[PDB]
Amino acid sequence: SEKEKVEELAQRIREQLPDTELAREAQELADEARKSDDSEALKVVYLALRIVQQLPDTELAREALELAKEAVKSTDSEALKVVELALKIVQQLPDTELAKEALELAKEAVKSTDSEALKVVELALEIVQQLPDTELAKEALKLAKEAVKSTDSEALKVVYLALRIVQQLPDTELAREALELAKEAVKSTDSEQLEVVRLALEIVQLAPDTRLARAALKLAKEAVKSTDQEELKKVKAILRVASEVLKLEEEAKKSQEEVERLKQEVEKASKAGLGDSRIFKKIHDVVTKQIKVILRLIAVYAELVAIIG
Amino acid sequence: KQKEAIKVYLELLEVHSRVLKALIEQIKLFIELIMEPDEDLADKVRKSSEELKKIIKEVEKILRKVDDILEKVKS
Amino acid sequence: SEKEKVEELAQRIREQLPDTELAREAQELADEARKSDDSEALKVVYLALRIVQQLPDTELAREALELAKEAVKSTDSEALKVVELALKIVQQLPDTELAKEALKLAKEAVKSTDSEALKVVELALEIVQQLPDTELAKEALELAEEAVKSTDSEALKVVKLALEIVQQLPDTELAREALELAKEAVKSTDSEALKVVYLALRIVQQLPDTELARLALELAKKAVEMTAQEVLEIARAALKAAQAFPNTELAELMLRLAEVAARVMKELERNDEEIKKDDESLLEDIVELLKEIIKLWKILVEVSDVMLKLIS
Repeated sequence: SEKEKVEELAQRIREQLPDTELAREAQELADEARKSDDSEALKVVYLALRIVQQLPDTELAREALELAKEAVKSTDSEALKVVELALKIVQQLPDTELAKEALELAKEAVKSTDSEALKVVELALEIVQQLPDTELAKEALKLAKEAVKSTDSEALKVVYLALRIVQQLPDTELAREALELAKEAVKSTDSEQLEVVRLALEIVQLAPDTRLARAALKLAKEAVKSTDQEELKKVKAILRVASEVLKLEEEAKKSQEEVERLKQEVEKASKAGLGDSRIFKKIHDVVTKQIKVILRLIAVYAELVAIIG
Repeated sequence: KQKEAIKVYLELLEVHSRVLKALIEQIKLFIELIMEPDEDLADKVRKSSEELKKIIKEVEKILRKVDDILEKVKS
Repeated sequence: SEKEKVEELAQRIREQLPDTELAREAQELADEARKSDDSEALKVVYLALRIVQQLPDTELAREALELAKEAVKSTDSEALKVVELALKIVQQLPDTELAKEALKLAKEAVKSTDSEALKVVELALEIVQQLPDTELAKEALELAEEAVKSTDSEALKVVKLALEIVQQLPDTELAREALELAKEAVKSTDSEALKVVYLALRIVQQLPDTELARLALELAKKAVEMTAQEVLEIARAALKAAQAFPNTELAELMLRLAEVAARVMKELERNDEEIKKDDESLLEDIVELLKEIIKLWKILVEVSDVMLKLIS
């Protein structure tokens, strides 16, 4: 049925403005879509022809047609989804600068062979679509455009994490702080600052709306501002220790749940009589796990001690 | 007999869960103090240390109970 | 000059024992050394031929001739010095097990091209030469043998550091403990144990004649005794903390805390063994475990207080 929709839009466009460049391009794109059996490319071409019918004889429709052709050429499904989201943004927000910026970003994403830039640009487009007429959308689009230009993959991962943090908690101090930090990290040429920002954003995502998250954000900001290398390595170690502490906290909470369940089961087995050796074996297993967690905590304690000195 | 060891192990498990919580709080506060030096943060770290001391006292009570039981058994 | 000495010894050995395998080997070695213009190869061949002249028709002379040939094949100066020291040890302690084991270790070192193994073997030979007819020399020789046999890259460095500690403080409790610890670490198949032992020996060497060195030695020994990887991780973290912050009371408390945690794990293992099988013994082991648990938490409180004082 998608082929039927594409061909119907093609005939409607042919009847709308015949003997034009947009008409010929739309006809050729509809032919190349009819040749295809992939439904995602069919949706790409459908959105392209819908934008053409929406704005005839415009630059945005030409950009949409060219991007749709280049997406049909690509075999990657992520590029197809990115182009779909870009054309859908142009449709949902007509006559907006964000539409043109998103078209350019989608072109730059499709042209790149890297697989992470596709995810980053898709995240930026989802941010633009979910939050129209907001500063966060424009800032995320600009951040993704800057991330595409950088050669380092660490910058791509940092911008991915920043856009993820923005999407998870919109209209929060953490989101705007992460945006500003990612922008200032993309501006800096140093890769150690990218590593620090990545660790700080991971600390934020692991424990959102916590004191550790904002403290790590402030530390990462003041470290980006600083120019001391020893303090930079110290901050890296501190952030790594904080992330390890969050993981160990999750493990310890799991162990506490195990302890509660074991206490309940022990009381039940004492009431029923189902014997004591199996209870002791389960108690030994739980004790082993809990004390191993405690020893990992002590090791992290000593590592922090070594860091501060 | 064995039920006494069972109840002692249960008490130890509960005390160690409280230890886990207090230790996580202490490490978080220490990282916060390293990144930013504050007096009230030091005060709440002292509060965490007081909680840990109370935990130590509870462990000492468990130990004195087990010691009394052992002394009664050896008699 | 040196060629004259070598050729004269060769002709004298020819006159001493004709129609022997040793005579042919000595003449071939002398010819090959005469063709060579290197001074060190000439000195090694001179030592080998002098050993042959000192112990005619003995196994030590045959092994020395073979080792001299293999050293002539090698171009590494360190291997040449190793072979020279091995032959000088054979001359220094004739008819001793130390000399035979030293020849064997010198051959094993020559076989390997790695520089660290050659340095370790040279250090062991210098230990044997410095302390002849001593048990420390025998232990160091066996330790170097075990290190060369091991393929782990960390084992060679650990044994080199142990031998450096032995050379720095000979006939000391710390040197004996370091030898035993390195032996037990090479016996262990775990690499975490090797890293812990390296950290302990580095703490000993970097800060000798201190309580922290003895504490680190005890902790590393007890860690090698345990088969649990978690105890080894705790020991590694504590040793890194002590290395990063030396000459402090807090590092002493940290090593003590690690020792108490290792003892707590030992009591856990004892409780498991008693569970696998009396009520009284189980209660006694529980009492001991609670004692060590209280000590562990007390030391943690003290560490927290000291860190608060350091940060304030």
